[PDB]
Amino acid sequence: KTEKPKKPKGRAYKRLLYTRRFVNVTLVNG
Amino acid sequence: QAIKPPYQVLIDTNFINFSIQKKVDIVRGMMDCLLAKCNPLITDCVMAELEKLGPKYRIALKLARDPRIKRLSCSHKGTYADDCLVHRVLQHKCYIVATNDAGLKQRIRKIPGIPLMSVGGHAYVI
Amino acid sequence: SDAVTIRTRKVISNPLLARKQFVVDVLHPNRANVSKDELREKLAEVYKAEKDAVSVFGFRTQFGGGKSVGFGLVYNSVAEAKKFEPTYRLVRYGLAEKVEK
Amino acid sequence: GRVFRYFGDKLLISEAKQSFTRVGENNLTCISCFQPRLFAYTVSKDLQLTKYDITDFSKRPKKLKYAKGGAKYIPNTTEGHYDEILTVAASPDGKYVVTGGRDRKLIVWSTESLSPVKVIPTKDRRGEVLSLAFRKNSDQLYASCADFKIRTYSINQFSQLEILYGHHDIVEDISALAMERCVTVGARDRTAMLWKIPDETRLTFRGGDEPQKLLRRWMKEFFCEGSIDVVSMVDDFHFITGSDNGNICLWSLAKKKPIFTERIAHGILLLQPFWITSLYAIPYSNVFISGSWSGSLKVWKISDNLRSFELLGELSGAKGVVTKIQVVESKFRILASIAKEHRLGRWIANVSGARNGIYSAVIDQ
Amino acid sequence: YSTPKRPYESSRLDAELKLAGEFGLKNKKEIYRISFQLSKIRRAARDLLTRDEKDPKRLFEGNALIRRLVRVGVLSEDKKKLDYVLALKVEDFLERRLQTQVYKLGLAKSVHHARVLITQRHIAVGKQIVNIPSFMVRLDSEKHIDFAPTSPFGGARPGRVARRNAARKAEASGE
Amino acid sequence: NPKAFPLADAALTQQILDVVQQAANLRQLKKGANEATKTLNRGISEFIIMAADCEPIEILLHLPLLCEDKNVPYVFVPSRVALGRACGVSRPVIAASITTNDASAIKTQIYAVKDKIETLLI
Repeated sequence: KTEKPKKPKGRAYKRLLYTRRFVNVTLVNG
Repeated sequence: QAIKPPYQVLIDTNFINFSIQKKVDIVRGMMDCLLAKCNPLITDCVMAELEKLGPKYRIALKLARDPRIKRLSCSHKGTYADDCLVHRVLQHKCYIVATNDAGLKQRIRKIPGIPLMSVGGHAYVI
Repeated sequence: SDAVTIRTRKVISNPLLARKQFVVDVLHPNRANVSKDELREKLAEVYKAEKDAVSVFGFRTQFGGGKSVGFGLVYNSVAEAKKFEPTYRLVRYGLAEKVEK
Repeated sequence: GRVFRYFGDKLLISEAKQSFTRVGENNLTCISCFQPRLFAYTVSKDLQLTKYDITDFSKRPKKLKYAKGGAKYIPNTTEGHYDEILTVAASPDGKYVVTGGRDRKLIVWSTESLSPVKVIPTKDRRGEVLSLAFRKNSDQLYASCADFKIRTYSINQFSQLEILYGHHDIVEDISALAMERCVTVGARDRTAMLWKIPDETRLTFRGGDEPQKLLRRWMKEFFCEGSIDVVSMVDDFHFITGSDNGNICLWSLAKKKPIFTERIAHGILLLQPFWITSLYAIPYSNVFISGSWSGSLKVWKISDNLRSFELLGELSGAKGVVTKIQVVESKFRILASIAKEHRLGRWIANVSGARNGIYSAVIDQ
Repeated sequence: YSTPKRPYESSRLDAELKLAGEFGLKNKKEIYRISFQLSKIRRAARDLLTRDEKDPKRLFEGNALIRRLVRVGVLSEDKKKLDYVLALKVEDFLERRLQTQVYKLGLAKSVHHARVLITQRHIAVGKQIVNIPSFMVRLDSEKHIDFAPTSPFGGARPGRVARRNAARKAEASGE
Repeated sequence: NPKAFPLADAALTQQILDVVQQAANLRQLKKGANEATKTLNRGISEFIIMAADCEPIEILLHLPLLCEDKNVPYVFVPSRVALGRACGVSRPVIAASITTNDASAIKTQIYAVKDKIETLLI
């Protein structure tokens, strides 16, 4: 057993991922 | 991705000779696994190739010249069904490729966002 | 104590049981699941007999709250409540002894 | 009950007694008259209720008592109105009369000493009172509300009964009879609905007949329905509505379509038809009175077969925006609340004879 | 429900999260089940495109199916020719969810803030408090969507954390 | 010569009044040719509604020039009174502007109205 993950659960993990995806997307297309 | 019905699809040379020799229709098969109204296309490169299979394949030619299927034109003397489509799939992002040729199929999986087909109207996503 | 407003419908004269049957409607905004005792008090003042001449039961409330519908009874006399009512309701209302066995 | 009083022919219309009173208020919104001696109650956009005695038919309404609020009653549990009062309704026992308006409250008043006996918060920022209508010989208040609601109260006990939902714009007009049902309009949704209170059901009748088809009529031989302004209930089996283009629609409870629609009534003046700004029927009769700002109350007689209606006439004694019609009897006394503008605070154009007051008209037999 | 044919495929996998990014969901189960109902309609939709014109099957089982799509609030009435039914897509059922209609109607300033406001005994549509985000509004219930009589933002109580904030002021500053 | 072109027919006029009614319900509406001109400057304006009974009419002729510069649709309506009424507003509004929002609940109605207007402009 490890105390390593602190990362959120359920809905809050999907919100952050979407924001990161949008940021990544802005660069390559722009 | 932003692709909407009615879909538009490109019928190359390898497709029709897998349709008749498995007795599955062109247009009515395309309405099956795409589940909407389909707009088939054939280019000048593909049709004039089938005149060279003429005395053994009148059957494929007399099906392709039906008003269910539409006319499409390109302007190059010497191009193929194989290479002329890849330029069509390149400069626009809203066609669907129908084929079974693996030599063409590896040129389709590289460009993202391009729908493929299968054995005669049994579709598969990108 | 929020202007209880007990509404009655379906009143039929039943003289062969010497009674009047009617559906009690209990509107209760900002008040939840009032009683069986206060209901017998507050519908006996439109018929003007007595509290123990009034029987009532039923009352599955509306979902969420604010309305309650049961089934109500009124008789002509006190002795009729001792004859025409069921034996456990009189124990429930208080008008009898339940001989446990 | 059905229509049985047949006296449209008995009305002597051409020599009806016409008179007018000027009053000390700007923009009277409504008028409500009690019949058990007869009383009258007026509210204005000058924040005032005024009580008149109208038991003497030959006289103009003389002043009994009057009450005006002010800016003291800014909060909403204050016992006074602090904005425009849009409607007023008297209780059938002659004991109370309730007012309400843009201050989004309901203040029940005593008829005797003219005192605020009750104030009720509507508890919504969009719960503006628009029309109050009492069931005949009852105390169950039907409250049209601007948050698309119908709120039902009791008067003697001052409680809340239940609320009807369903409309899509602001419920302007609601009318009722002695049974437990009412007619409502939503006044931009271009429909009307019948409301059965214990059944908790509605029957939805649809206007919005396109004038384009009427242009087909123009090939066989107009103006748009945009706002069903008023609704009135003649009997328990039929009713009527008034529109924004002169059409007055007769409706049957067995007919989804309009069983009749009258084309342009108060007329026009590209061109602009007058609005049907008032509509009041004599109960269980075949006679009803429609009013505009055009200057003449047009009165109509329902046919016996409930299929069409015909002109009784015009009464030209009332110039200005007719907001509300009251009719009492014994003979008949007609009162009309004439304001300088429309009820809803709306804009009015170039009105000849800008005046404020009460129209009276006595018709014999 | 039904699982899709391929579980991991690039142009569809990123097409998941751009649906999860706009609408703010939590499970592709809540995506797949929506496509599942759209799957069953669409097979039936192609059935009445084969049969004869003005078939009463194409009338009674066609137009009522058409009107029910107008009744749920998805098919606009201009496209009422049974040929837009094939041109339906996934987001239109997602658009009629109770969660997303809150944000469109002001009042939420997010699609994730409205998700929290569903499950905290707040906003009702009729007189029934709705606390399931997939309530599927029927287009005759839009302008009844509003804050509750109770549960502040609607008034008449400030609530257990506002009353506790009031409680702190009276005990240290006052008495 | 006409100065009142294009002027809408009946059911399109009531259709527009209903769209303006829900737009005033969703605060997505501008009131006044001053404000409408400012929205045409900021490029946020979807389309412009002008009245035909405004006296004088020549105060409202700047909006077709500015819209045709910005390629923005516009259609005259006959009443300024009803055009005021559809604002949820009890005094007349001579000209109204529709603002841009892709998060708008009423967006399909706006695209259908722009379909009718852009159909009539050609």
